[PDB]
Amino acid sequence: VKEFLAKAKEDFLKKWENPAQNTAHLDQFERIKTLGTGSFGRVMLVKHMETGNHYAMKILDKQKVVKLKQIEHTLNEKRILQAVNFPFLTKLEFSFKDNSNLYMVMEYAPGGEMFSHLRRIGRFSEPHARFYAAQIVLTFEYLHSLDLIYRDLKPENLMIDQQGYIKVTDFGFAKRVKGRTWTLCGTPEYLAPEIILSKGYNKAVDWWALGVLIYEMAAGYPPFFADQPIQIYEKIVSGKVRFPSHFSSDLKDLLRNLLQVDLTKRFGNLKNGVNDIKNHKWFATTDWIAIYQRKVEAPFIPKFKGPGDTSNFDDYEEEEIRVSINEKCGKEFSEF
Amino acid sequence: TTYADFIASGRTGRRNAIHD
Ligand SMILES: CNCc1ccc(-c2ncnc3[nH]cnc23)cc1
Repeated sequence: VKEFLAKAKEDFLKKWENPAQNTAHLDQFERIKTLGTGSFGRVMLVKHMETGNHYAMKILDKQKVVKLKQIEHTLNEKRILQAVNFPFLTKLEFSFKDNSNLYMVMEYAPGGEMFSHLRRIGRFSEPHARFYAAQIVLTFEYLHSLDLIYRDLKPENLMIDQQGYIKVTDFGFAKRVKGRTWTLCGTPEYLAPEIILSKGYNKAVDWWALGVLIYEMAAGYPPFFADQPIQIYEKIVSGKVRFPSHFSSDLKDLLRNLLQVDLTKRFGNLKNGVNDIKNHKWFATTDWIAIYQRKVEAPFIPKFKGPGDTSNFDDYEEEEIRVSINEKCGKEFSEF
Repeated sequence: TTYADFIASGRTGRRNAIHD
């Protein structure tokens, strides 16, 4: 592992220090369908005409990014995603900008969001949840070794591919930081207590977030929920969580160590690092090398039907991609 | 049940990142 990560860091740093820029143009793609939309911008299925390859294209309105004060965060996302390469991450295949928008082109995962399948099916079995969890543990090990914090783990950001493996996407809050950081960001249900309490925090917030994800996957609902964020925050800082009776002893023990308010005891954050997690009894049946190699049989595989098939995604109102005749926010996004 | 309370809540749909 240490060896693999050493070389991964060398690979990453070359691209980190000399980012790829302006590697395609909008006219090289045929837009097909909107796969998601919100404050994060929009993500569309597109076809690259020269190859006929399908991709997911994230489109950000530069003016909207500025109003949301997400300039630096958006520059983080692009700079990080063009530099990484990992089986369970969506790296950038291309990026470019025009007068109005920023564009990031990534591998398309046709299986839909984990969120969709989790909600519909209700909950995942422990083996099913563990298969996904293993991929997140490996991804965080990778990211963290590059001094990257992800900061938005949730089912909504985990895409299922044709083989039933997952891709972490949306790096809008991801940041390369060696010390502590302070930004209040994330999704309410997944926020570590130290974020809520406005403390300086570190990569340990990703491991807390993993605890929330594993709980939600296995229970079908998150460990801290309420109708409004403030009441969710009250539950998170309180220091208490209940587990469904169907949770195995080993699962409960893993989650008590992930959802640990005390940073000196939170798994992932201790002296032995990620191995406290990898060597936990709940992961005893996990062949970590086989997960990484994608040789493990996925416990759920999505309906095939086609290469640019979108039936595993919800339907969103389709909005124009408008391009102003005037360049907006040129200085703000000069490095993009 | 906890499941029943979750399903009746306003937070079973896609959750947005926090702003400020
Ligand atoms: C909140 N979810 C919004 C959302 C939905 C689907 C994708 C997506 N789907 C498929 N393939 C991808 N590669 C990179 N991103 C994606 C991305 C974002």
